[PDB]
Amino acid sequence: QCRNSIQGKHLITDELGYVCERKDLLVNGCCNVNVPSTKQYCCDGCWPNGCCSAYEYCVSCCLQPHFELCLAKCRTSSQSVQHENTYRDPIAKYCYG
Amino acid sequence: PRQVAQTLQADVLWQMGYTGANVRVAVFDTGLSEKHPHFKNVKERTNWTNERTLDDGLGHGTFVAGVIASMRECQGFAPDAELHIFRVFTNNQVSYTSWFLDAFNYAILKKIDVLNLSIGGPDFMDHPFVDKVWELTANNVIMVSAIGNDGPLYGTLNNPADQMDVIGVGGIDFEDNIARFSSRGMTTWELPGGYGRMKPDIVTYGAGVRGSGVKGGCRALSGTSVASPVVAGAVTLLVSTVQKRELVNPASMKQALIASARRLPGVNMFEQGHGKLDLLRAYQILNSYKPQASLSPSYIDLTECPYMWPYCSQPIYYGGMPTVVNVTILNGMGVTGRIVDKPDWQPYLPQNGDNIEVAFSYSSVLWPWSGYLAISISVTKKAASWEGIAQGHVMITVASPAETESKNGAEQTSTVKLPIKVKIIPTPPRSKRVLWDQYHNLRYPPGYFPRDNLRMKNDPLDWNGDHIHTNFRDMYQHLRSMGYFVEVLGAPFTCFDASQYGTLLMVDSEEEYFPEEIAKLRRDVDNGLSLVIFSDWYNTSVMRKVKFYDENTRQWWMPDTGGANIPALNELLSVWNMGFSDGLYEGEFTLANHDMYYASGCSIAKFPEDGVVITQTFKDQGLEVLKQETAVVENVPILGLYQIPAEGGGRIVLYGDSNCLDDSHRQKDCFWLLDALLQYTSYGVTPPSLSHSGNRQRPPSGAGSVTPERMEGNHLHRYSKVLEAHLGDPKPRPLPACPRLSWA
Ligand SMILES: *[C@@H]1O[C@H](CO)[C@@H](O[C@@H]2O[C@H](CO)[C@@H](O[C@@H]3O[C@H](CO)[C@@H](O)[C@H](O)[C@@H]3O)[C@H](O)[C@H]2NC(C)=O)[C@H](O)[C@H]1NC(C)=O
Ligand SMILES: CCN(CC)Cc1ccc(C(=O)N(CCc2ccccc2OC)[C@@H]2CCNC2)cc1
Ligand SMILES: [Ca+2]
Repeated sequence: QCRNSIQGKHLITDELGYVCERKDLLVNGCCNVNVPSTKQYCCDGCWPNGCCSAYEYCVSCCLQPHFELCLAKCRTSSQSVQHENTYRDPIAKYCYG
Repeated sequence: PRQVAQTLQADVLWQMGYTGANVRVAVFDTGLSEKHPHFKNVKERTNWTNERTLDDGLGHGTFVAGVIASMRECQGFAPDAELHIFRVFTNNQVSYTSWFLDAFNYAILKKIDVLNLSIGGPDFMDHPFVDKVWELTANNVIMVSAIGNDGPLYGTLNNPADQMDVIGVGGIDFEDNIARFSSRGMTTWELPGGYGRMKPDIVTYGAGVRGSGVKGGCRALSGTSVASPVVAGAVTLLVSTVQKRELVNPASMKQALIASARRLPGVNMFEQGHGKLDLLRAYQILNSYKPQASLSPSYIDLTECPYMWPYCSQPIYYGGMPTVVNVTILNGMGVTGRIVDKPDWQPYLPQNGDNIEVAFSYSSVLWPWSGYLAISISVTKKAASWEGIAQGHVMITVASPAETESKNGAEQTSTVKLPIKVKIIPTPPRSKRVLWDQYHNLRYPPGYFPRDNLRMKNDPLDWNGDHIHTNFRDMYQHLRSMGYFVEVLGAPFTCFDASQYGTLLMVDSEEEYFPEEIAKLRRDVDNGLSLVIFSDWYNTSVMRKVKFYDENTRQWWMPDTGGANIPALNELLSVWNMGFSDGLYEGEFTLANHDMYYASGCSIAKFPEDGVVITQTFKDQGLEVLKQETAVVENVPILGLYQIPAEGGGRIVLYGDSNCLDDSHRQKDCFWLLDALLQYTSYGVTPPSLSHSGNRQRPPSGAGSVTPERMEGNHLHRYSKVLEAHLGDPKPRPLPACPRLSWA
């Protein structure tokens, strides 16, 4: 029974390091590896500065060969906003670096 | 003395053995004392403010927590709740978004169940905050917040209580009358193009409820921030009653309260939502609940009211603007949902359903636990001369991933009806039809737009939406009482048929005007359409004085524009050789034996000679703001009538102040004047009051008057719908296409 990123709107990241669409997620909490939609340690949407455009990609890249630490870290925090009410980089708000 | 918990019969649930056990409740307030005698199971206290203390200096976090989980004296709903106290407010109730963002993550880390936010803010364009609430609610946190304490004005809702996924709580009194302070109205995210959802969700007692004191005892407080924790206590208590905890999510919890509320008699649904909370009945609904989708409101009836106001205020007819009801979907089956196919409109031919055509827009994916279904209703041609009732229902289907217990892996499914009932009447004559301009309104939150009456220091923003159902509600009701059918224009001037409407009413406009719009409007007026323009103050010098420091963002804010965008109106009004001045005026005056009050309006700089201009004496408010000196100005042109020389042409009425029809802080109402001016525009009848008056004077010629100018480096383009963000000398975008609907 894999732990997973519960909140994903379209995607889910499993504690094994895969990113999968909701439709392909198993009822055991793991991503279905047998389906091509499941990708391993997918750092897509991530820039060299360690920031990513999607939460699940951030979590997956954080587990590149720690789950709670990656889950908490990738979230937007006070360090991701400027003047309290604007993102510093709206396109890459999630950062694992 | 009173006990709110007993008034809602919470002790009946206590006798059943339910007391809030193992429910993790987070109170986001001014903190709590270290060893307060009234509380058990206070598992943590943390501080997210810059102040170095976890104690409750103000006592608001103590009152809120006690209403939820107090066990002594004035008792609470959930004595055994696992309280979590996160101090995010100062002793004077100041807070910042970064504090909330950091605290919200910690609440996710600690897997809290019920979160209470007693103090909200008008801003909803703060995307970092709004996204975190969605991320929070996506992690199964039931959020409860107050709608605000700025009533009885409409359009005064607060965020995040105005979100679809949050339970927004209002305030009634112990006689079940709506508390005067409680915020009311529809949401305003969707304006001008759309329509707002129904808020508040439910109301509860918020007048003189007694709760814990800082060191002990009990004390009284009033507000919707008092009404919110009453629901958080009920929500915490109800969550403990559920045998199968998995059924509890933000959608299902909200559905229970919605369906168990009691409807206050004589009050509309934008004041009470679904009604007053009923704790016992809500418990019964959860006891027999099945994961299902539901709609708020559950049915459409534009005929029977006062519950369904404004929709009952006037019937529909052929050629009228579409009637839109933004209906909320709550999906208790999953965080992510979907609408299987197009919703189905099913008219009842036995009851004239075919006289209606219904259109639908909806969310791509319902997330988190909620979404919307906007229904647009219009009358077909066959009913243009018909009077009666048209009926039918709408069917939607929601699907969500497979539940854990289902080994089959099939999608969950729920089907919901939505009855529709409408009153149709023959299309009224043009003279009786008034079009209301909403497209050219700009408002906070998006950007800084100053107040209209500069004496109202306490409210420095224009944020109520400027709608005939929010802060022009009293104007709207009087016009209906006079027989005028008022309709709203949510798209540029290039998107309405002038031949349908006798008068176009522009009140306190801030937006720039497309060149195509000006040309189109000129032709419509030449063909018998009338313009009534109520304006407000504008001055580049006064604006630089109205500048104030915004503490919540830590940055100085300059007015994007004045009360009204006088330069933009002048570019529109040039085609008839008319314009406005950049003067400031206030003071009392009399017209036709009626007392009047000029709030901060401007004056008519230029007017055609053939027109009727009545002029008055006023105090120079511009000098006071700039230099605190006093002066009186005689013969100020504030009202101007005109008739287009072309045969069958329209009329233009100019009035320099918008505040006599606004409810925000009304001192005197100028509805008698609006009625007389609509009589002139709708029938050409010049009243004796505005023609025999001794206040008449030769219309100003505009010789030597300095034209108002746009402020240097103003950032209005960042938020304008017309202007490109060129960072300097902004220019209009291409004219956007008119909106279209896909009728079923
Ligand atoms: C009813 O109210 C809801 C919210 O209360 C409104 O939903 C919002 O609708 C807009 C479009 O009108 C959505 O914007 C979307 O943005 C991006 C643009 O790149 C794209 O995903 C879509 O094409 C769409 O334009 C917005 O996300 C949506 N908000 C929510 C929270 O779902 C709705 O418009 C209102 N309907 C009416 C008829 O007033
Ligand atoms: C003078 C009146 N205001 C206009 C300048 C100040 C103001 C107040 C609130 C917001 C405002 O909304 N938030 C700021 C956080 C906040 C501060 C204080 C109280 C409640 C809060 O939220 C829970 C957030 C952003 C989105 N929703 C809430 C913004 C501005
Ligand atoms: Ca306005």
